[PDB]
Amino acid sequence: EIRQNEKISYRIEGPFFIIHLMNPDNLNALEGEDYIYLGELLELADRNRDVYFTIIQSSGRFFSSGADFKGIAKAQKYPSETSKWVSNFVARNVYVTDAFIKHSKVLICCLNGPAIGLSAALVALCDIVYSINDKVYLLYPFANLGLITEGGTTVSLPLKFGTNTTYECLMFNKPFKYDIMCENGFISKNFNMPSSNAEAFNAKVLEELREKVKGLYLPSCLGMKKLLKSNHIDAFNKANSVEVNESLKYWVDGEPLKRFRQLGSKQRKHRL
Amino acid sequence: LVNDDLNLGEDYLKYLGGRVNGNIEYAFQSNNEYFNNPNAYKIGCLLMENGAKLSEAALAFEAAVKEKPDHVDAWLRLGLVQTQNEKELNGISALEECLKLDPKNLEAMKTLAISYINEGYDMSAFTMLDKWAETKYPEIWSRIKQQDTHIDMNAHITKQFLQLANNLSTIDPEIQLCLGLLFYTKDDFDKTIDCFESALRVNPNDELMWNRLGASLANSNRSEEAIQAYHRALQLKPSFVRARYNLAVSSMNIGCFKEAAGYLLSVLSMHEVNTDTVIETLKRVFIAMNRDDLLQEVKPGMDLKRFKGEFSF
Repeated sequence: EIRQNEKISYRIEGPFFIIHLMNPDNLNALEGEDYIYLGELLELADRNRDVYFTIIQSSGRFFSSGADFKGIAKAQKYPSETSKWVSNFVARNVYVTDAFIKHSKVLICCLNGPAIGLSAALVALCDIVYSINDKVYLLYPFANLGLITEGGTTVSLPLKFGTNTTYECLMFNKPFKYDIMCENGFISKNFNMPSSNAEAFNAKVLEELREKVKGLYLPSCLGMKKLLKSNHIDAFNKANSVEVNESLKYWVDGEPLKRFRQLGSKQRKHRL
Repeated sequence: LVNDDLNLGEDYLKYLGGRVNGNIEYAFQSNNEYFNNPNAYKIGCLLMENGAKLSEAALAFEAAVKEKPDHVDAWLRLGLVQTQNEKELNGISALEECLKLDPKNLEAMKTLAISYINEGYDMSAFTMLDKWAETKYPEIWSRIKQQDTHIDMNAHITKQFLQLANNLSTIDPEIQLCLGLLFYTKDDFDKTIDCFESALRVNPNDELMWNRLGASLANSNRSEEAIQAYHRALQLKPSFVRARYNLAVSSMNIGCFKEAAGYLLSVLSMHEVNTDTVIETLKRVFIAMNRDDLLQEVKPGMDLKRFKGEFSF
């Protein structure tokens, strides 16, 4: 049995394993253990012999605002800074990214709003992507925080968006807006709904999916994915291992945490 | 004309600002003679009303909220006194507790949005003002909000509050206040000044509005009018430490240094009344005129009348 999370739930409907991020008031920001819980949920979908599709849905106006940096500038159990950051960043990132890389069921993502950070990195590893309207974007803010690529974006961002686009958006910290997503065929359908109701959007996506899978041999879908994955599996594994160990030096240096401290240090001069 | 909150990136930072520090728990006091006075809440209320010291009212509410941690009004009044006592973290903590018990309190939402603005968490203040609106005028706000890449959060909520202000047949204040706060965070202080001066003509017997006028002015480099509004606020309430601190800051800004050291001694003496917060500003005002005799005597365990002379009251 898998434990319970007040921020991520799931269910099984026919051949669909549906994952739901249900913390809309913090913009679905996830901590380390929430990323490890996603990894576990994907490992749980991967072993059900009745599941063929794995569907990741969200709630609110954001898909996910990224990692949870709440309480990171607080000053207040590790013998060094390297050991601390190994345990608190490298393990989580390597684990959840590899869980997404090797998934054997078809991964579908329903974008109800923007995605940021490691969550956008995980969006760009899903196989099919649906958007609610044309106000969605992906933001990888690594140069502003003092970090480098995460979640296999080294391989997936140039693969799905282009090399020149990726350079212009990552070197200068810009978003992958919706028209860039539509020029590269990133989004498979735009449901064009009001951005206020993500529940109706999620329900509509599931209904349309149920219509599409009528009459197909589904083992065939799983075999075709097994073969289509073998194109870039080695690139992704190599990038995973290299990224999580190259970003450790940026954490240990001390720039990300310094920038975090001077982010939340804007007290005003006079009062009221 | 709005895309989302966080405005197509470029507001991701400034959304992390309101989160990285976390939440601090309320830091109680060790010598609180009201630890078991079953009238401690009553005593706190009567201290708040009778113009007594604010530190003592704060202690009484400490007791009342350590006797029954569900008395929402006790948390509310503790936050109210702690923010006018110039303790923003204790005030924010108390008001957060109150709002978490009573998620539809109005004055808690308002005072907490003002404190957030003071600390620089502008987006949390925006959400709190949105929530105050939709819990105060739910139907009007609900049909305002359903009308649905150029506009950011501040402008969006300013337009919403403007339209809310027009869709009612009065000019009832506490809506002009929030308009002033939105403009204030935008850094166009003259709209804020107009709003606060208008909210005072409808009730010029306020102290918080005079202090907010003082702050809005002093941000715009009108230090003389700032001094005058602080003096007004203090005339209406001599226990108001927020106003003394602001007064001293702007005095230091305009070369008045003996008065400012007197004001900081007075603030450190209004905090230290049980039988404290930033001292660095006192060090700065002493380094301005450079008197080593008092410069080198910095201590959170010292005397204040020991600072006789020019520093003396």
